[PDB]
Amino acid sequence: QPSRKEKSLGLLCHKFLARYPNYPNPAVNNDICLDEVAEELNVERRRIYDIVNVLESLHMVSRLAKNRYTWHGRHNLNKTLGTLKSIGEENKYAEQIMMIKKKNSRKDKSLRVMSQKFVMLFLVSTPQIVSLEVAAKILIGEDHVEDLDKSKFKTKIRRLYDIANVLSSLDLIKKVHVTEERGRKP
DNA sequence: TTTTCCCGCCAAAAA
DNA sequence: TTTTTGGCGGGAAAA
Repeated sequence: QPSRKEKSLGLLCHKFLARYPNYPNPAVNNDICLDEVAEELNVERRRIYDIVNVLESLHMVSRLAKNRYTWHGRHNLNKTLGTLKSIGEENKYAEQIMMIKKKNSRKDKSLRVMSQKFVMLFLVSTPQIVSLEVAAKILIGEDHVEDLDKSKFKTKIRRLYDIANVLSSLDLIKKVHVTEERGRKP
């Protein structure tokens, strides 16, 4: 009971990846998030919401209808990271680390897009990370006189933590100290 | 002590 | 309206 890991996002995420094969074929494929809430004794739907939203940021899954997702799988993965490299503003990111090191729709908004730009920034000759990339999220997110500092940035650290441990479950990431980098599949 | 991050209020898109 | 989808921060367990 006392342990906080029993309700950690990476447990139910590991079970979520256990629910479906990484390499399926077009069969009777469907997802019902409330049926996931009922098939086990947990949890509140918001957890499956953020897990599903981060899952579709890499095109691993797709929306079909209300309470109706399709699992798809590992096919696009490499094509998704490569298309993200076509979208990549990598020079702005590496230059942003040079700054921090010393001295469509307006409200899309932040979840899937931040996971996408995270997966984009993961590729570089010298993988560097990660709260500096949170500062990149503040600069891309604001780029205005306010600032509006102190607040906001910590919550981006929180959702970035959720993106971190959710990407720690049978996927392309490591567990190295803090500020981690891995992309197993090129 | 700081870092890690869960729970869930509460409000925007759908129904 | 009620419902489904998720931002958003607090507040505490864990390192």
